[PDB]
Amino acid sequence: MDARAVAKRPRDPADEDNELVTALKAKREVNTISVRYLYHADHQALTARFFVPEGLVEFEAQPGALLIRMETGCDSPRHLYISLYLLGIRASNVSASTRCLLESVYTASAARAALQWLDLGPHLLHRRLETLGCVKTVSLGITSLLTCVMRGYLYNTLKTEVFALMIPKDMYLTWEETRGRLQYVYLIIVYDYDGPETRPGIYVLTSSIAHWQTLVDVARGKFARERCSFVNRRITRPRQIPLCTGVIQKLGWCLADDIHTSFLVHKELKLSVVRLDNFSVELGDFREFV
Amino acid sequence: AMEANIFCTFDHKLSIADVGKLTKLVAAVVPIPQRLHLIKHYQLGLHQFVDHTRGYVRLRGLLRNMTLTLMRRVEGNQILLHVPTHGLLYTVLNTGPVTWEKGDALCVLPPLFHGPLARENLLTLGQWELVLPWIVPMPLALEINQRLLIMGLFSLDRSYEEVKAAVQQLQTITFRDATFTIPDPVIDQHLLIDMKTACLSMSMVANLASELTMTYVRKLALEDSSMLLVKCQELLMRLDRVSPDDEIARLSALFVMLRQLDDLIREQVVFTVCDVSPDNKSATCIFKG
Amino acid sequence: RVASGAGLPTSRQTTIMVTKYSEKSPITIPFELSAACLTYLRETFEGTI
Repeated sequence: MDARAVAKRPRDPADEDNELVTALKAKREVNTISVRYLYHADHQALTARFFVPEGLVEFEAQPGALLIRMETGCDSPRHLYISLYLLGIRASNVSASTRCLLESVYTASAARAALQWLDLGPHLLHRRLETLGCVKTVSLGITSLLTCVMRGYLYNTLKTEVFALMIPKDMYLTWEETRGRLQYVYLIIVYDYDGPETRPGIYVLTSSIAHWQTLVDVARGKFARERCSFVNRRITRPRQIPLCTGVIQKLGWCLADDIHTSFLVHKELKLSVVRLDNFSVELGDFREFV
Repeated sequence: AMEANIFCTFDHKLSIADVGKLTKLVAAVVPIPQRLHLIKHYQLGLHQFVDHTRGYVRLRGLLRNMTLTLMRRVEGNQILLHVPTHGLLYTVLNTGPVTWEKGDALCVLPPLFHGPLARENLLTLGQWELVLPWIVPMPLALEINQRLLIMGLFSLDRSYEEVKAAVQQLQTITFRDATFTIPDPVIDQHLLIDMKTACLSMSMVANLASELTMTYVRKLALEDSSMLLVKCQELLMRLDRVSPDDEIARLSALFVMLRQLDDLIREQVVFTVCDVSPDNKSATCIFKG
Repeated sequence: RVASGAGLPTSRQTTIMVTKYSEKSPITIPFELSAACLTYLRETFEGTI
């Protein structure tokens, strides 16, 4: 209220002590627990923690990978937390050599069950799947307890070193010959409405385009064949209901200079990846386009 | 060290039983028509917008632009409210009828259960009855919107038994351990005005889009640089196997009936579950506005 | 509580309140008296051995 207190400078949070420090200091005792510096206090990255069975956590022990929950009409295990690579197993976009590579590592009773639940129901994938963000730490227990982030950067505790985002080469997709200073990274599930297969194409779009109309124009321009396949399935097969030939959502934005080619190793199996070092997640809902 | 909050007061007297009822709703969502600082209790929730003649659609249209807030604390002096912001997490009660899970996209809905009920008996003063909007997962909200719209579309043929069977099929909605039903929008064998204009705009844009298409693709065909255009017209030609001011008026009519349907064809996510507490009374969710 | 291991299910902070009560059990052992003892105690007779 006073002009001294109003024009007083704002208080540094790192200079003032914790509530526990002043609480212990008031009654003046001592505990064996060191309390004077609380960890994770200066953490803008709001995180969450997820239990998941052992059969899905391979190629995840290295930090930095997507995580997607699904829905299944069965009641008790109803939501599986599938990694992006097990999602890419199902996708028709990936090369068959890499497909037989990363299927050979994911031989588990939970992974094949998730693969059956992907293609069992009548729903398409975009009405079924739901992102969570990228993962930063593992637990590697008998069941695994991963730590994903909803918003913010990807870093180790104490912020000693930043965590990168990994994506396989086949899901990587750019639409410009040179990049801007900033570029967003998206998710694309495009639907081939073909007779024999309905397996989609999975992509990430490291593009410098933020506006949705100027993004969806280039999205239609690069995926004209898929919309032509959609309208061909519309005219050839009557009384069918096709919808959302491609879907699009925002995943984050990168530094546009640390993007480089590295590789993941799990059980001496190389898997080449595009790696984005200083990256912050930024989630959004599944918009669609036809 | 205080935080920026909203000081809401009550002009009616409050019992200790009503204070104990109000302190059950700590992490409850409350819409507010304008984020003032010293607001009365008459603008907490939706009892300002309860109407006998109006319906669910105008409640959804108002709730699209309401300033949603959270409660902090209740006192005999006053009541504390908290405006959320984007990119921060908050605890929020599950006053909705459906339990949640982690990572579910959540959004705010007007209450289907209306008026006096065993669950709507919250903070009920003399002329006042505090009502709270539901916090539902997103696909159930989409299902409720579609089913309520199509139950509104069958309003003019309730005499047929088959249509009543389809309505009784639509009126029951299952979910994960959730078999709740909704009220039918037709009362007194008539439809409420906002739902009537919504489905009327739906039928009007469907009729106008079926009408004007062939002339426009015929006009576009003489500059054919896109092979999608000829299969676009072949679709309409296989489906069948004007004054210029009329054309202008029909275009503007189609776009204004689309613009009046903007709030129903899409919605935004409000919260997503960072994690859920056991007993599912409440959950920690990050605000998304 | 006990500090569980890594990845184990932990234990939550638990408050618990118990309220013991009381009973009633009134007793009575009444006694009667003849008219002789009241008449010869509470009233005074003549001076005879």
